[PDB]
Amino acid sequence: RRRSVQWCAVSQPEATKCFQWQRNMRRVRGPPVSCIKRDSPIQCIQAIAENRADAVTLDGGFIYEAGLAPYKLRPVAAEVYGTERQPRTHYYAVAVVKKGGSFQLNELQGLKSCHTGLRRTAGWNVPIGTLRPFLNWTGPPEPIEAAVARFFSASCVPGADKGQFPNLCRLCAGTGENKCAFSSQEPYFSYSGAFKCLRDGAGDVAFIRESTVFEDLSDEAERDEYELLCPDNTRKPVDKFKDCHLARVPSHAVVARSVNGKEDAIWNLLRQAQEKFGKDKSPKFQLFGSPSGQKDLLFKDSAIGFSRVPPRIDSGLYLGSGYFTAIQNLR
Amino acid sequence: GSHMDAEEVAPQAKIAELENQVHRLEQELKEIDEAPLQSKLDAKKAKLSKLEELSDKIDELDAEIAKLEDQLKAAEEEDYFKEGLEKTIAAKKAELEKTEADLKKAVNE
Ligand SMILES: *[C@@H]1O[C@H](CO)[C@@H](O)[C@H](O)[C@H]1NC(C)=O
Ligand SMILES: [Fe+3]
Ligand SMILES: [Zn+2]
Repeated sequence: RRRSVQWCAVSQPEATKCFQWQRNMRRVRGPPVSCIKRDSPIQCIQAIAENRADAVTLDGGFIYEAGLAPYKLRPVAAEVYGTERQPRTHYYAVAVVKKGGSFQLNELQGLKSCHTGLRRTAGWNVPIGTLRPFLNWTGPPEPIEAAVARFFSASCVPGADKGQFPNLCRLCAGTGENKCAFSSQEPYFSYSGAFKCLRDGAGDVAFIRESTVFEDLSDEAERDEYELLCPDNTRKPVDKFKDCHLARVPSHAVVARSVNGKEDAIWNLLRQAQEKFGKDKSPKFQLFGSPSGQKDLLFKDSAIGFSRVPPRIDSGLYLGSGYFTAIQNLR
Repeated sequence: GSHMDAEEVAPQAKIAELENQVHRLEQELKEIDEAPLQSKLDAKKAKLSKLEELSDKIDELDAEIAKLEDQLKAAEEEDYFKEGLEKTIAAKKAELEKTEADLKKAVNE
């Protein structure tokens, strides 16, 4: 196995961008990156743990996952969102509803929900953490997926077990065996997909990140047609997300092994790839951009750079006391 | 469905698909222990090893060439040391050009 930095792609389209990243890094005399192909973040986590890959960008839900045994991976570099002059290392998980109705955060029982995917931050860990006191959940031998399936009348939760929990997959738009899939094959997957599940009239509430509604809808008059649910059981316009979110959580991060993780090499690659292929840096290639019809390949599209994670910080410390306690509490 | 063959046939892509095949093989070789696939595995693993050693060398040389060109680009200061650099840059480049051809060839094996 080569001594350079090997990146983990969770899908064919991701691999293609990653191939391009390699071609471009080599053309401009910078640090090399190659690509390893897997089908899910879990598989990428296992790959890095087992010394078949070195690096992948995970959502908070999977950073937590990758911190456990036998993996023990740590965040090495965080995504930086926002704008060059006002940069953010956190994001708000919100609940997005259609303007017109009058149901509040405490009146969600028997309504239809959209989620980014199972065990993700804004789409599962925050909403389900928030709603748990309504779910009437008993614990093992009952999985939490059952109580949620009783709670909402129907939902899309990509990656949910379709066998035992068909009611969490009902709402999904995937064709055949790609229904409820944890990938782009499912049109309602991730931030962008979950909002589409609401837009099409298929759902009633979308559990996503604060910036999604601004990314997908360019016209202000269209955005005036949507609202957020505040946890004080009030509705507010979408641009009032600071006063109306469900959690503030740290951004997605690249993870690597706790020991022999190639940490220096990864950061050297990311710093150097950012200066050469970050925001407005090059017409030839974009590290933080995806072709049409693809979303957030390798890194968040609206990401503007990276921020190094200080040495003595593991996954638990990265996610912060509040969210880290909350996940454990949810399980 | 659809695809462009030149993209799928470049060495970067062939190596990546090969290591995926190795992964799938030893995964379906776990699913079983809970034998002729082992011989198939052993070959792909051997073939993958040869393709990795070459790529690592291509990585190695690019860095070596990069440092040398910078050493050289500092040209004000003797002249024979300079030529010594020029010679070495050229040599490594001819080596790079052979190792990449060694790869394009090995990648159908
Ligand atoms: C949980 O209990 C409340 C109050 O008894 C009830 O209104 C609600 O229908 C229950 N929720 C579920 C999961 O059925
Ligand atoms: Fe997220
Ligand atoms: Zn073909």
